[PDB]
Amino acid sequence: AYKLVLIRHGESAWNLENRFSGWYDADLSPAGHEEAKRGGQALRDAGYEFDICFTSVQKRAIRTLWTVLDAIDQMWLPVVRTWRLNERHYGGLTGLNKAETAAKHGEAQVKIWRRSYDVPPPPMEPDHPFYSNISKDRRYADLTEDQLPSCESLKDTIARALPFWNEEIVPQIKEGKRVLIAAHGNSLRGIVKHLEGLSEEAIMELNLPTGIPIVYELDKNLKPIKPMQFLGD
Amino acid sequence: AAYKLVLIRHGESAWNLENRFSGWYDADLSPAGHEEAKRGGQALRDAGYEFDICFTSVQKRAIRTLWTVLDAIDQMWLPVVRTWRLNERHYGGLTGLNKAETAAKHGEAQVKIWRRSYDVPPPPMEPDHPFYSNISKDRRYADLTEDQLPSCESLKDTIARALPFWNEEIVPQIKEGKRVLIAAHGNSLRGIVKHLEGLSEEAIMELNLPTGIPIVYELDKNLKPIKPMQFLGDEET
Ligand SMILES: O=C(O)c1c(O)cc(-c2ccc(Cl)cc2)cc1NS(=O)(=O)c1ccc(-c2ccccc2)cc1
Ligand SMILES: [Cl-]
Repeated sequence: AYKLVLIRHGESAWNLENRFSGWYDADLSPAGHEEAKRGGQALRDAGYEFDICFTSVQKRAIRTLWTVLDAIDQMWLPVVRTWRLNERHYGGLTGLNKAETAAKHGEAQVKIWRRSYDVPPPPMEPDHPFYSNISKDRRYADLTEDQLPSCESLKDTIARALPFWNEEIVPQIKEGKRVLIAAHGNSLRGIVKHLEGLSEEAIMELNLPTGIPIVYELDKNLKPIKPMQFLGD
Repeated sequence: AAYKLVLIRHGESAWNLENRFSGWYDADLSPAGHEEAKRGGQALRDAGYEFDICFTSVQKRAIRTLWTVLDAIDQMWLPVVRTWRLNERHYGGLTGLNKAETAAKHGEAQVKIWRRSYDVPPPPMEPDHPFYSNISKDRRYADLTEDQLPSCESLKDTIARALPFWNEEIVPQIKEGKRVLIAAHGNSLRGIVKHLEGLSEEAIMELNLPTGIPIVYELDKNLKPIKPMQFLGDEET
């Protein structure tokens, strides 16, 4: 019986989590930091212990993981950062609010995007204020032309998340290490989907809470032995 | 030059405030030590430094210094490797005692010997020591061979267990082109500085590295310093 914990970062700055933050490396707001502190406290109260930590390369996630580790006094744990856990890449929508998206592209198209699993938003073009910021960012310089996305469908995000899960995270769990994952809504979606074998429509319907420990209890083949349980009051 | 290496030594801890012996006790920074790290990182920033990998102990005063630096420079994404081999020197049974308690229990002679010596360890930390479970039983050294877990350390011991990590794990990455940043402790950094500079036991013991100040090394292809360490920061500091 293995124990796996997910945490999803809370609010980022400038209201960006309602502006398709995506691959833009927004920091937490003071609120989102607070949220992460609460998740840490929860974990501390419950006496949890971990042996390895996995996170994305985006600082809203990393800073949540740091807050948690501090709260529970395991700042000495090994930490592995992978872009494969990055937030979904929203391409040209990244930065816009709901109204600006509708203005730019129309409510029919937005609805189609909001409802599709396989259909990407329009790519981030050079005239986008985040194009160089993200695509020429030092931290992705090792990614081949095909790996570095200009935009992703939920299918795409999950596709590039799972290979890291399988190849890195699964081995450690099998070796009995107690994993903690701090990441973002859509990458955690992909993990959960492969876990609970959910349908496309089902996963699009799932919306994981922020800054809250999500506890999974697993059997010897990594299937959950019961539904996901949360942590707090 | 070919390569660039940067070290940083963490600053004031909670127990420095109490002037207790920390060693492998996992004390946090004081507010002032944290602020120090913020200044170290603001310096690194102003200079424009970039890194590819970072190294540090498994003691939170190093780790938090590292974190603070990475925040100030906007490289929180970097890979980070933690190792006990970078830990502060283990002070054995002196752990938790302050200057007064050390002197009262051991006398001027003994403490002077321990201070001015390179390979005389302090007393072992025995199982009845108030911090023995706290440290020796801490689950973070579980993968340690019985011969690796010190009860106490000379400065020699400390360097002896530090240098294996340097040689085997940091050197490769430097020669790979990876700009390294090391966040650790006075004595482990002493070991690294000693190797880099070929210093005598005398000179190394006389050397006292500043806290929270980036220490830069410019290195040729053989990891030989090409000039004396530099301190980063505004003119005064
Ligand atoms: O320079 C000094 O360190 C010193 C000294 O040489 C002599 C006296 C002294 C005067 C009067 C009386 Cl009655 C008793 C002792 C006090 C001193 N300072 S100390 O803070 O206590 C201290 C002593 C030893 C270590 C030490 C331990 C283990 C490994 C390495 C270093 C660290 C701090
Ligand atoms: Cl880290």
